[PDB]
Order: sequence, then C-alpha cells, then structure tokens
Amino acid sequence: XXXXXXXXXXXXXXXXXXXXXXXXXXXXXXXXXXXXXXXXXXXXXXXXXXXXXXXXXXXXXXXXXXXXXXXXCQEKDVLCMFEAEMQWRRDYKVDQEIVNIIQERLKACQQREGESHRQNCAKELEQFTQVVKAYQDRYXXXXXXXXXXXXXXXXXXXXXXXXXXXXXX
Amino acid sequence: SSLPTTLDPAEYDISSETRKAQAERLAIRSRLKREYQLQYYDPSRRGVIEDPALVRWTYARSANIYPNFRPNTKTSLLGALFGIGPLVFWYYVFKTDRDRKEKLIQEGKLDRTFNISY
Amino acid sequence: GRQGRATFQFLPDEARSLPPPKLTDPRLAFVGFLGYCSGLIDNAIRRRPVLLAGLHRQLLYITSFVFVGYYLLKRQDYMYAVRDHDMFSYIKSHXXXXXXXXXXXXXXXXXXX
Amino acid sequence: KYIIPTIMLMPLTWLSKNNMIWVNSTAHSLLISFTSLLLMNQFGDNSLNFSLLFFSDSLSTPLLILTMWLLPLMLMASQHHLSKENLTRKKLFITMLISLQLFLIMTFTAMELILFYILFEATLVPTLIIITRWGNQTERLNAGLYFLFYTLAGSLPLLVALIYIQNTVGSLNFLMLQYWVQPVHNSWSNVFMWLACMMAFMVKMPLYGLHLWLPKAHVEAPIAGSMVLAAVLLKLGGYGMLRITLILNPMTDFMAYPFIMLSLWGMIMTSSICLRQTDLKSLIAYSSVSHMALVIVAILIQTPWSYMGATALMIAHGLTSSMLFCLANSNYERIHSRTMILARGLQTLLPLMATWWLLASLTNLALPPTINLIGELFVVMSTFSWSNITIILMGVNMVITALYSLYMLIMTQRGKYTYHINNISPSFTRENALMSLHILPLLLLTLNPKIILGPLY
Amino acid sequence: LLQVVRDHWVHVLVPMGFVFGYYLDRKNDEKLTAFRNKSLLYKRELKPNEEVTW
Amino acid sequence: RWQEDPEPEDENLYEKNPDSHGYDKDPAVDIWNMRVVFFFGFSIVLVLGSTFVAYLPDYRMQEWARREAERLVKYREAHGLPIMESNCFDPSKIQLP
Repeated sequence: XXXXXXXXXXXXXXXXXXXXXXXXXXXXXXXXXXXXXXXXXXXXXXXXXXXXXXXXXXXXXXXXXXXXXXXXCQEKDVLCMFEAEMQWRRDYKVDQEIVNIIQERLKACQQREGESHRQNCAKELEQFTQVVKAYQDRYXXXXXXXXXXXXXXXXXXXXXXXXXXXXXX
Repeated sequence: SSLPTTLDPAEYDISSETRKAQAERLAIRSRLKREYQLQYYDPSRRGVIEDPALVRWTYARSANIYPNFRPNTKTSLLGALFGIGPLVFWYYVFKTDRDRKEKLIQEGKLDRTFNISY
Repeated sequence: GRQGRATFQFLPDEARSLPPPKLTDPRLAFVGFLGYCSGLIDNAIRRRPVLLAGLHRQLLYITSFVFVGYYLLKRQDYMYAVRDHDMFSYIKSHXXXXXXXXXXXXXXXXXXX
Repeated sequence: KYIIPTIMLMPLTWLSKNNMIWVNSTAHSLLISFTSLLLMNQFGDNSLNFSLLFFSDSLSTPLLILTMWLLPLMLMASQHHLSKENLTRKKLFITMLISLQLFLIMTFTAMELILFYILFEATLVPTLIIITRWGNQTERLNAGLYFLFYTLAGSLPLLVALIYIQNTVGSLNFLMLQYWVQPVHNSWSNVFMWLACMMAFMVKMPLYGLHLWLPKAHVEAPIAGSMVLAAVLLKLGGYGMLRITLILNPMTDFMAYPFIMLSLWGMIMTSSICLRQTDLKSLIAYSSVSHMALVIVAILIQTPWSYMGATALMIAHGLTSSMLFCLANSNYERIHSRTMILARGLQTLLPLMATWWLLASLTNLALPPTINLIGELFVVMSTFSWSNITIILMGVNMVITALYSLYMLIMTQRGKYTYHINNISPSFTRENALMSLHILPLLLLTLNPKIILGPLY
Repeated sequence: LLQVVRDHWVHVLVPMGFVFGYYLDRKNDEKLTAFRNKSLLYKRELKPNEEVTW
Repeated sequence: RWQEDPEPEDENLYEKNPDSHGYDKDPAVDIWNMRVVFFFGFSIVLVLGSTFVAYLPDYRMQEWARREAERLVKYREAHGLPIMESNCFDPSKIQLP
C-alpha cells in the first residue's frame, strides 16, 4: 500500500455465451471450493484474530538523524569520524533496498501487462535507469568493499572529472 | 595405446623354450596363493590380512621422493617446462584482457547501464 | 627513556609515591595463579601424590609471588608515570618541536575495483 | 562471557574420577556451545565491542560458532582410539584440545593484529604435540618438522611488518581505530611490506606452491581421523587475510595479480593429483587444497561479492571436509590401513553409513543450496567481474569436484570385501552421532544462512 | 545432600564458571563510561532513570 | 630380535560381551554417556538452538531497513524531484584545485 505501485483496476466478467455443456467447470469448482476449505480457513483466521485481543504496540523503526557528515568533519580524528562512518553505512543499507523496491516495480511491470511488456510500461524502465545510474556512479559499485573515507575520495574523483569537462567545453 | 590389431592370438612362439617359462609362472603364483589359502579358511582369524604387494604399492607412490630423482637430468628440466610454464602463460592472457577492459572504461565507454553488482 | 633524575638503593623512589597502588588487580591474580602453579609442579618433580591434594607448603608459594609481584607492579606504576611525565614536560618546554596540524579535507586518489 | 568457562573446563578433567572423564568433557562443552549461538549472533549497524581488548568482538565471524561446535565433536571421534592407553594421559590429552580451542576462541574474537598473531602462533605448539604423539604411522616427525618449518618461516616476517606499520601510522591495535589508513603509493620498499603480510597466510591457506604443509599433516595423521578436525580449523585459521587486505593495503593490489594466477593452477593441478592416489585421507587432503584455494582467489580481488562467498566457504569447508575425515576414521578403525583399493564395499556390511557417505561426498559438489553452492557460486560470479576468461579455468574444477565425490563413492560401492573378516559390527551409537552432528547443521543452514555469509549482508 | 557433594564435585564447576564469566565481563561496563549520555547517536535526556545506556 | 618389543595387542569387542554399547568398559556408564548426554546436546543446541540461528535475532537491520526504505520512497517522490539517489555524502564541499 502507498509505496507499492500496483495495477489501476482489475477487469474480467463472466460471459458464458457459446454452448451449454455443463456451464463452466472452473466456476462450478470455484463456488464448491469456496465453502469446502476456503470458508473453513477464513473462519479459523477469524477465530485466531478474536483470540488475540490484547496486542503489543511496538514503536517501529528508530529515527537518529544527521549527526554531522564526514565531509563536514575536517582532519582525521577517531571521536568525530566514528559517528560519520555509522551515518554513511546506515544510508548505504537503505540505498541498497531502495533499488530492491524499484527492482520489484519492474517485476510487477512484466506480469501486470504480460503480452506487451517491452512496448508498454515506459515509466518503470525509465525510473530504473534514473536510480541505478545514480547508484553506480556515487554509491560505490566500483570502490570495492564499503568504506566512508573511500566514498569521499570517489565523490571528489567524479567532481574533478566533471569540472575539467565543463571548463573545456 | 595399442597400435595394430588387439593383441590376444597374435605373435607367440610355437611351444619352444617359452613352455618351461610358462610353467614357472604357475609355480610362483601358487606359492603366494597357498600361503593366502592357509590364512583365510580358519574361523579364528578375524581381521584383514597384510598382503605385501599392496603395502609396497602404496610405498611406491607416497614415499621414494628423495632416494629417487638424485640424478636431475634434462628430462626433469623438460618436466619443469610443464611446471612453471603454464603459470607464466596466463600472465600474457589476463593482462591483455585487463588492458582491453581498463582502456574501454576511460575512453569510449563500454560499461553496462544496469550494473549494480560489485 | 633512560634514567636522568633518579637514583638506585630502594627500588621505588618514595619521593614520587603520589600515584595509587594496584588493589585487587587482575594482574595480581594471574601471578597468584603462577604462585599456585609453582605449588603444583613441585609435587611433580619431587614425587608426591596429587598436585591438588598434597603437602601444604603451597601457601608459601602463593604469598611469595604475590609479595614480589606487588612491589614489581608498584615499580611498573611508578616508571610508566615518570616516562609519561618526562614526555609531557618536553613538549611543554620546547613547543617548537611538536607541531600541530588541523582542519583538512585534502584530495586523494580513488581506487578502481 | 567466553573467558573462563573453557579455562574452567581445564580443572574439570583433572578432578573427575577415572570411570567418568569422557562424560564430563562432552556435556560441559555442549552447553557452552549453546551460549555462543545465544549471544554472538546479535549485530547493530556495524561491528560492536563486547569488552575492552583482551577479547574484542565479531564483525564477520560466525566461524567462532564452528569452533565451539567442534569443541565436543573432536571428543566424539577419539573414543575407540585412546581407550587402551593410560588414564593420566587421557586427562593430559583433552586439556591440549581445550587449549587449542581456548586460543581459537581468542583469535576470532580479538580484533587486533598484534594479539591475534601471537595467539595464532599459540595454536602451533599444541598441534605439534598432538601430531608427534599418538601418530599411528611412521615418519610422523616429518609432519611435525615441516609444520613449523613452512609456517614460522612465513609468519615471523609479520613481526618486521606489523610493528613497522604501527611505528609509521598510529597503532594497529583496535582495528576500528585503524581508519587513519593512508593509500600505499606502490614503492619498492612497500613491495616486501605487502609480501610479508601475505606470505604468513599463504602457508595456512594452501596455494600451489608451499602447499606440501597440508597433505603430510593429514597422511601422517595426529590421531587416526579424529584430531584432523583441528587441522581443518587451522585451514580456516588463516582468516587474517580478510582483515589485512581490507585495512592495511587497499590501494596496491598489483602484487595480488600474480598470486591469484598461482592459486588458479592451485585449482586444476591440485585436483588432478587427487584422482589416482591410494590413501583415502590424502584424497580428502588434496581436495581440501582446492576448496580453500577458492578463498585466496576471492580475497585478492577485494570485490564485495567475493567476501560474501569467502566467509560462506570458510564455514562450508569447516563442516564438510571434517565430516569426510570422520568417514575416513570409521574405515581406518576396522581395517587399520587407509588403502582405498583394500577397503572396498558398502551396504553389504555398512547399510546406514552409505547414506551418510552420500550426504558428505555430494556436498563437495554444488547440491541444492546448503552452504557450499552459496559459497562457490558467489566467488565464480565475482571472478567474472575481475576477468571474463576465469570460468573456462573454473569450469574444469567443477568437473573434477564430481571426480572427487563419485570416485570416493564408486570405490566403496563395489560390493566385494572378500579378504575382510573384520568390520562385523556395523556402527556404534557415537559413530553415527558424528555423521549426524556434522551434516544436520549443514541441513539447517539450507533454510536461512543469513547469519553465516555476513560481511555487511 | 551428602552423596551429591562427592559424586558431583566437578559437575557444578563449569556452569558456575559461566556465571563467573557472566559477571566479570559485565563489570567492564563501568570502565567504559565516557560519552554514555553524550555523543549524538542515541542520546536523550532521561528523567525517570539515571544512566540509560550501560 | 628385541627380547622386549614383541607383544602385539588386537582386541576389538564392539558386540562380543556388552551386546549393546557405544564404547568399551562399564555398560551402565556407557548408556548414560553414549545415549543420554550426547543426545541432550543433540536436542537443545540443534532444535531449541535453531530458534536463535535465523529465527528472530533481528540481525543487522535486515527487516528494519524495509520499514525505513518504504517510508523514504513515498517521501522523496511526492515532495522531492530526484528519485532517492543523486549525490553521495558531499553536497557542495571543498574543491580539489
């Protein structure tokens, strides 16, 4: 919900126009298995929900924001860098899972269209190219194992190459 | 590997001096067999016997490293060519692949658009 | 490093007896274990039954290593303090030798792969 | 919390009566192994700190749990052996295994390079005594001499390396302190600085060269096939390579390039020899070279994928190869010669063990994902980003890994055993227990090995 | 009461040894008290209880 | 000839005498050792232990980051213009030259 893209609206309605035979055997079984064990499992789920009654709140995810970046903290010091290294690592763990959501958005694009797939969508493939390219050039993907000090050097390497290209052109 | 036809009824002496030598083959065979037969058909044995032919077989491969190879001949240097040789062979394979890859990153981009790995 | 304003005869200086001594330290207990260990293998070389349950001259073995070890640790607490004190006083007197550098976000090369 | 229960396992064996011994050493180690799985599995955002540096913490170490798991497993295997020996020597021996595990707890927990190294070399002395005494075969002294000749000549160069780095840059001690790291500028003086740090872990992590350290220690086994599990722990004991390459030298890895190439032929040519050899233990000993060569290939690439595969392989090999040595132990205790050709025939005498032979041999191959496939597949996918040609070399290894397992099976599937009058009794209750306690943790790690392959995963 | 002390003289030492390790490593928290309430990461002004982080 | 060395020992009982045993010497202690205390470590550390291997130790923010990312996707798409990634750690920092 909300974060998931999902389909706009589901169609499909029963026609049953050609022939009689024995109607639709799948629809006849759909009404049969709805009361056979689908109704029994729904009654058992309702009985388990009623038996819960009192439940724990659980305050979900903790905040903890900013605490000064590694770029702001000039000169090497163990007391200052430690909290900056934790801040970068927490962002890197989130940025890994941001890609995974858009990855699952592309998974939804393949199924919910089926026949078209490549010809349609147009937004999910474009959003994937906007994030992955930003992830590849900024958040490691070339800077080996994760390090906060190496990321600042990687950001400076991209900035120096861009400034040399902009001044020439 | 066998070169001509499969050797079984081909090239043999027609009952000459080889017949006396062929009879000697069964004499040594039965000599090792009879001592095996005596140490087999008793119920009070319980345990796998030695058999010195298989003990010396393991000793031929595991040991005999430095008692042998004391004349380090030109054949050992030919074996060394198959030793160090292949290790230096890939040095002109992996480096040529790397210099092909690294030059494609900097000038004339060949990097993948959807490469989040590594 | 080397001795300057310190003299021999009586191992602690007594003039610099300001720092607190080691009281029930884990370092004292490990030498106490060695004092017990010396009271285990004495019944092994000289043939005596059971290293754990034997003759009770082991109380001398425990006390001796604790007694010598206490003054040895007192020498450790003294000498490490003096070595640190002469180090701090050298920076405070000269000042020009020890230079301070602060605030830098210098550019460094980034490694590939 | 892991200091002074293993030290409290020391007086347990001495104080206990002659009728007991084995009942106390195993039961008071299984509950200690329960507490390791209870407490060490917790992680925050990054690496924690349990205490001040006597024993530090865990960053990417579920390998500590494996040693605690083998803490009673070695005592399980050495039951038929050391049953006819002196009761005072039984008390002497178990304490030597405990002392090995004592320093092994220390080395994995301590996040130092100085305290780690001296306790890394403190595992060498107990193993020396364990190999050179109770050795069933002759010339066991060559297995003892070369154990300290190959290792110490490579590891004493760490004293001239590690102290040199801390004299220049701050101190190595706390490791999480060591982020003052300056990039190595690739100079001729820095050439031997990199080599001395690596060569110490080029011996215990067997390459193609300097690899004779391993098979001699296994052929001239410490005890039949029981104390070989400690030598499996020494193979994974070269985990300092994960820490040295990451922290001490990240920039200069041009010298790593020939060492991957040296270990690349330490994959094919080490597997080729492991096809004809007569000793059943040596057919595990040379296969253990190739599976541990995978890590040496992985680490020197330094890509994030390789670390995921390596840390998995350290745990994978520690429970699969050791299980294979337990199968070699069960065959040696009956025949008393480790000849593969002589000991031929399962199911006719050993019906239940044959299924355990399968669950141990096929794990050398990439089965339905246990930890070995998860270990190997990430490394092969990491080598492609390094260079495209690698899978041609790596693919040959995938063929000979089948020539590891099936050749061990076929030479035991051939139903004959004509000369054998022994092996009348199938298996003891503790004998089949070794087969279960090695394989069932691998079977439980099929479901979710998230807490196994974890360097920031 | 009388037979348990002679038969299980060593059987009590190992779990009690764990308790000794459980207590000694816990007491190391007082040695590391610098920036317990300080350093902005999980810092919050506690009122009903003194020293939240150990 | 050695006159002292020739004294070989070969005795593997297994089934002959104790009938049902895991190890030699004392059958009453053997049942209590090979079948009881070995199996209590086989039961507690493997079944009750498995509820600690992967079953609920939280474990390095694996499930925490899912609730963290989902609220950040909706936040920077509705209010912000870039899709959660553009520049890493350094917004207008000190330049190289």
